[PDB]
Amino acid sequence: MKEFYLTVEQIGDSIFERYIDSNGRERTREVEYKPSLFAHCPESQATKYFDIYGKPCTRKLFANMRDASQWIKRMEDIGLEALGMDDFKLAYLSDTYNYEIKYDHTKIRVANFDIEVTSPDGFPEPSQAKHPIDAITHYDSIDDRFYVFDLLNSPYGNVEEWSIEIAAKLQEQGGDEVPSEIIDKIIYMPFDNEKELLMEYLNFWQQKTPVILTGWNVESFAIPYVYNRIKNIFGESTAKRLSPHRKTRVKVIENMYGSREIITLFGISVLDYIDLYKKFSFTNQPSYSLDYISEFELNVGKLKYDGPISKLRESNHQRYISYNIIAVYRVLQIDAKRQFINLSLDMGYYAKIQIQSVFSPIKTWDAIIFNSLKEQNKVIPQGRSHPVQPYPGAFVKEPIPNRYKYVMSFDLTSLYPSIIRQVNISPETIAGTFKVAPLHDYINAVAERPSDVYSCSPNGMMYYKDRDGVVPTEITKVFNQRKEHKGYMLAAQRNGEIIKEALHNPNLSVDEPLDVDYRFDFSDEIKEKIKKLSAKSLNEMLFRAQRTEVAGMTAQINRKALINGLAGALGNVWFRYYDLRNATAITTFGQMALQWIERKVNEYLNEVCGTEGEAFVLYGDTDSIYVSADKIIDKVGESKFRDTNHWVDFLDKFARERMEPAIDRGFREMCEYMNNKQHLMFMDREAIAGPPLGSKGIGGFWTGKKRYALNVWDMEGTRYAEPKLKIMGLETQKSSTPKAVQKALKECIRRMLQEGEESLQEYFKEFEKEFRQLNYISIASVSSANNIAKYDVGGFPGPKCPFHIRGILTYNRAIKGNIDAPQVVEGEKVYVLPLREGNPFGDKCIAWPSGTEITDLIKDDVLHWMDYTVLLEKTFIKPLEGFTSAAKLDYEKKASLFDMFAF
DNA sequence: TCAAGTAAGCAGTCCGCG
DNA sequence: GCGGACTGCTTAC
Ligand SMILES: O=c1ccn([C@H]2C[C@H](O)[C@@H](COP(=O)(O)NP(=O)(O)OP(=O)(O)O)O2)c(=O)[nH]1
Ligand SMILES: [Mg+2]
Repeated sequence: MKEFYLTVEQIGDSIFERYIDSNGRERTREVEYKPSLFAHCPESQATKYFDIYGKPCTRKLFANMRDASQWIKRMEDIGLEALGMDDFKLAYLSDTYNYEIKYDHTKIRVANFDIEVTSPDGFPEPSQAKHPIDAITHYDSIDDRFYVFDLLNSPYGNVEEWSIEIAAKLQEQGGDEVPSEIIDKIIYMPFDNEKELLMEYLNFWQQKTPVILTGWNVESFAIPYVYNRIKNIFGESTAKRLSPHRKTRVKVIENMYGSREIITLFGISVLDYIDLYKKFSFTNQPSYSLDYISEFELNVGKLKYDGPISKLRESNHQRYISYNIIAVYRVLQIDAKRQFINLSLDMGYYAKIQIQSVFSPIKTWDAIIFNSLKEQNKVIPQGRSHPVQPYPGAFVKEPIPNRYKYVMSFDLTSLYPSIIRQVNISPETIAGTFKVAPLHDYINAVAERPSDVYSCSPNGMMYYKDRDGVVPTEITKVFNQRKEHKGYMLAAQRNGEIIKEALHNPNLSVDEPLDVDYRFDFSDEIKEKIKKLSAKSLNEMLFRAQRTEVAGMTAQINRKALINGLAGALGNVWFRYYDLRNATAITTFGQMALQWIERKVNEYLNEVCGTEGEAFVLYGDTDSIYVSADKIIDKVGESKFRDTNHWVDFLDKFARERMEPAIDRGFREMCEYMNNKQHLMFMDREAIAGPPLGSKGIGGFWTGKKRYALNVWDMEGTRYAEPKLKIMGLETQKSSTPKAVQKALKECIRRMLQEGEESLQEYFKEFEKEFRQLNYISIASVSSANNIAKYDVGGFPGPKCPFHIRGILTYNRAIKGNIDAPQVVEGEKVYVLPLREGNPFGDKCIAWPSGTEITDLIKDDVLHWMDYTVLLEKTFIKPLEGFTSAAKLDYEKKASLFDMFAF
């Protein structure tokens, strides 16, 4: 096999690399790497190295990396550009792995761990590490074993050994219900004291040194706690054994309103799963506790236990350890589903960066572009300092608030990357400028043609057409990967609907799920076999199809995020290729494209309908248009359709055979108008939406920009067994909206779109009557909480104090002096409830840490004083009033009337 | 919330609006 | 009480 790196670091004048050799073995080496950098030189000087603008460069080879860094400094002193890759380890990787890396994940040691620390005086701060570590569970991917380190003797209590027998039993049997599939994979090690525990953990770490290190909050808690605890007990040299190169650094991470410390372990790649999740999941969660996320992702129940965690070890050490084990397994289960580790490895090895650099789109693209240019003996420019400047973005059309019965949407394929490719936007392809007219003039095709030589954007930029720029070339490669995975995702989605249909008529039999590849549309043979399967087998197949879809989603959406990130990086001052000319060339072209095609679609439909000056495009945002299809349906007459699926087929055919060819013609003309390099504006049908045939449903509505709902029957070729609500921006979609309120508002919307006004009125009446019975957590609002201190004046709200912050201050006064009460954490999220006048808390609201039950110290009083009236008005009625007013209907029945008497 | 971008909505404070 | 100037937070894209 070809070799591949595991980790790389620069330590002084040495590169330290861990790698897998040609025989599949892990090895480590220290290389006295001599870096090269470049300076411009005279033409009369024969060279093979040229900068991206074709200017000749001389290569300077340095005796060592320190000399190279010093030369860069002196070049700044002189006032001359120092060209080349200044991050020497990336240059090292480029030289050492000068080929497309094929990695073998089975050879990479991925460690997943979690620790427990009993603390009787509040949250145990990792920077102090003053309490014993009393449990560590460490899963190793190569061994496929959970290694459990259990402290039996501590100043906070001496306990008996954990029992694997009781751990396996059902909770109804008094057990901990540790999943049976991992019971045989646990290796349990009890310790008589903490020094022995930690010395053994370090010896173990030396034998099985993680390459990828993950877990939940490991970067902010577990890692620094272990490091600092060992440092406190044994000293610095021992703690540094956590690094394979015995090198660590305290890293200060700054944010707008403060900073925190982490520990960098040279030679390890830490990928904290909470951060992988936040980056790759495309969720915004009301809480990021492992229990909350596990429930959301896996539908597992939260780990139950009596009393506070600070007393759990002494009261129930059995459960304490079992829950530490389960915590590690939960992260493994989330990854089995989401596959974020796989994704990180793919991206990291593709770019040739430290794996943890996947968190930085700028570092990722810097490396991809550097490797691409290096292959042509080209030399990258030096990064420069730029002042931050705002610049313009996408166009969003103002919709007329209203119901919209039949709607068809269209959207451009990966817009910004396609614009980069079409126009040929790149640092080195800038050809010049042209005198710009008002955007309106280009949209209406009355401005004079920008250029008859170069490819243009309506921001005034021109680009070469003789050769692709490095940005277009490299963005295309990642786009093509994204396209492949999106294909698998959609097939799995379509396959899912096939199974859902079959689940309506399952066979009464005992059988097994079919062995199929869900990434490809089911063949006729498979479909025939599916109709003869039991419900048990069908549901298992559905689960597998959905997991396949999720894997496809992870792979496709995050590759799209990467290429969108390149477009955005052009507008970030820290990017080597930062250039507002290029950033704005993309966004401005996007604004034109959207409004150009709005005009073309309107013109086309006015022609087909024999109307004039009517607006068929009701809305658009960035790269999508929404088209009213009422008139199209009406030309046939709703009476001629057999069922809902019949008119859906009709619209699907109309979009593909009539509208899309017209759309293509429009964009081809725009391409010629801008003299672009390649036509890549590909816009096809996305959604088909409308009410169920014969119903009083309204189909859809808009309240304003970025706020709408549609009853969708077909989404990009996936025909749904049951209609699916597409709701964007509305309160149902916001993590700040109470859980039970999201549910209720969604049902109100469903009834509006599918059933009509009377159905909505019936549901509203019921919810209003019963909502006071809802669990307090399900009706609490949620908010991030920043700058708590700023608004704290003697424990009371200062001027302009935000409502959620006021709630936190109320909470803080209520638990004052209690060292065991949960503390609100600056920057994290809280639940918020309004309080009735005259309450003992002394203010109109209270807030506590999100994802948790409010402390028993005050719970009863909070429950007693909750202001249900205010809660309902703010979170439910106000938003519903917005939906219904926009849709021109009433959630409460109006005077009959027509009572007229009895009945 | 360390880590590519902009557009734009709603809640809430403060306070004018004769 | 509504709504502009402002902050804070959250979406869509
Ligand atoms: O996080 C984002 C999202 C979108 N955008 C821009 C770029 C993107 O091309 C455009 C449209 O975004 P979408 O992801 O909604 N769709 P896109 O057209 O990029 O891909 P596709 O439609 O093929 O899924 O908005 C960003 O810059 N950052
Ligand atoms: Mg698109």
